[PDB]
Amino acid sequence: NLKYLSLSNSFTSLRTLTNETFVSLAHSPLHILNLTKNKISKIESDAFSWLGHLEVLDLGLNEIGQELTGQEWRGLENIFEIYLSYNKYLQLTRNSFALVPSLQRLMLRRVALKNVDSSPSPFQPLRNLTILDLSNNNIANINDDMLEGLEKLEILDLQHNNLARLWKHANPGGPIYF
RNA sequence: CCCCCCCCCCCCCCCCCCCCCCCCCCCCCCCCCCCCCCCCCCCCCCCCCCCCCCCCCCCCCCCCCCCCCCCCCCCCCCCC
Ligand SMILES: *[C@@H]1O[C@H](CO)[C@@H](O[C@@H]2O[C@H](CO)[C@@H](O)[C@H](O)[C@H]2NC(C)=O)[C@H](O)[C@H]1NC(C)=O
Ligand SMILES: *[C@@H]1O[C@H](CO)[C@@H](O)[C@H](O)[C@H]1NC(C)=O
Ligand SMILES: *[C@@H]1O[C@H](CO)[C@@H](O)[C@H](O)[C@H]1NC(C)=O
Repeated sequence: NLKYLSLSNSFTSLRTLTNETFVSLAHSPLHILNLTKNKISKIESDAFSWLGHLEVLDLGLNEIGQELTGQEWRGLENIFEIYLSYNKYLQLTRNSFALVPSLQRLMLRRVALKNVDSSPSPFQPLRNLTILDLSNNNIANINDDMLEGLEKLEILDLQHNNLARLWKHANPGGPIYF
């Protein structure tokens, strides 16, 4: 009957989240999982495949430095919020969030975001996305179709980045209308 | 039919340097909040001790009065 589980700063050595870490939570109807401040460094594929009813996943304030292949979110069929702010570095790809179309909140502040300007936008499948946070990442380049199709977006945080060149009339190809 | 040598222009890539722009970290100063300790001022409280004042109680002392008992002395009258 477990619906809420907080594991914030509960461990000394939890560096890698393999596909066997949460197998003991398979039969729990877990909705909220908090994993902040655990010095987590790597998330493997199918790490959260055992949490099918999960709605909130908080992974901020860790040392996660990797490239999000998108397989880390397999099995998250009811997820609504993913918190990833204040990690080492996150590199996005075409299918980083292709397995979680039900996502509504995505926080990516202070993660030193890389490759957010992919030709197919990493945020394209997120049709229900409402809140997106990309602040304090020193992002310099954004394509005009980064947020295409996100008709439900309501909050967009882009402060403390470097987007000045994109809005200059002398920028090659003209200003970026994102 | 075939090589080599010059000229301009257009490039590509790797380094160096200089620019704005931004991020992170740190330093200096200031401000705010919280915590701890300490000082100063004023109004008080309780307890103890000392002193003073009022009132009261008990005991005692001094003086006086009353009653009882005891003793001495004065008048007067009878009995044998
Ligand atoms: C996960 O747990 C952490 C730590 O308990 C929560 O972080 C706190 O969040 C509140 C509200 O945002 C802040 O006021 C506190 O300062 C935070 N504490 C720390 C140490 O950062 C976090 O909110 C939890 N996440 C979820 C989704 O519940
Ligand atoms: C976890 O991944 C390993 C490596 O791919 C695999 O051998 C193993 O069967 C997986 N565990 C489960 C429970 O699927
Ligand atoms: C997005 O939200 C709408 C409205 O609640 C819903 O119909 C749709 O199923 C959602 N999409 C996903 C993938 O959950």
